[PDB]
Amino acid sequence: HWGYGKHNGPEHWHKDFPIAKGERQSPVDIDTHTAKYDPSLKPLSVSYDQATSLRILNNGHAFNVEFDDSQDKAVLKGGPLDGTYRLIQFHFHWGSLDGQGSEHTVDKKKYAAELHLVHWNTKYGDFGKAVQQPDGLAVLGIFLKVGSAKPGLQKVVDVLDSIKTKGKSADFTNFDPRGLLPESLDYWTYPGSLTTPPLLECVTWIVLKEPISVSSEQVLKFRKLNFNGEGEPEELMVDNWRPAQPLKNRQIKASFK
Ligand SMILES: NS(=O)(=O)/N=C1\NCc2ccccc2N1
Ligand SMILES: [Zn+2]
Repeated sequence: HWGYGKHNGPEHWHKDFPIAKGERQSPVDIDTHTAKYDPSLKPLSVSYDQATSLRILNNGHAFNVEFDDSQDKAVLKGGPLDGTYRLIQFHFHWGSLDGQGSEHTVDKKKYAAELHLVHWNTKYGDFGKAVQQPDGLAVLGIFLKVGSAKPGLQKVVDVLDSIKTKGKSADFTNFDPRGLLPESLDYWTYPGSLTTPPLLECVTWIVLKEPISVSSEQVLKFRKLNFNGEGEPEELMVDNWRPAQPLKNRQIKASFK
């Protein structure tokens, strides 16, 4: 099955998922000089005050923090979006070394990690129906650089020891995702895809310009997770990122001058 190794990684995915070579694949390099300010773009509305986290899961590719998405509890609106998108989960991609790990790049620069907050368009009723639609999903992407610790990340870091291997999960209620955001909501946006199989072309990407800083100790704990299941040979969960894909017939828009 698919993964991030030499024998099952991003260069192999197209054999099972031919859309891997499609017209709106993600991630992409964000060329900051070619991206154009769009004054028609609205401010992003990130409404996470009533978010209800459920659980954290090691799925063998990353770890996901899952949320209750049965009502409009944590939603994303505005910006390039029409209507309302409900938060279903977040996860990260990260590297084996601080100089790599992000999926999007900015003028070819790679960050140490990238946070993805995944949301689905409520007009389609459920996530499964949303991923059959060209405007089904909105993913808020946030870069991580290594510097001072991010206090709102520490609760995530301190539970990772309990989900070391694939298939393990733990209760993760009462987590506030507002603690993962930077100060500014300035962003770039473009139409793209899921960055993991099945690579579906359903996503409005919203990538924040301002990174968050996390400490070396925080990102080191990410790197102690395992891709494998319990009792199997240990393979550290590192370098779980897809590289930038061809931009093709797309334009990246900026919310800021
Ligand atoms: N890295 S990503 O673009 O959020 N990719 C994702 N997100 C959410 C998801 C749910 C189910 C199956 C695959 C994926 N892939
Ligand atoms: Zn992701």
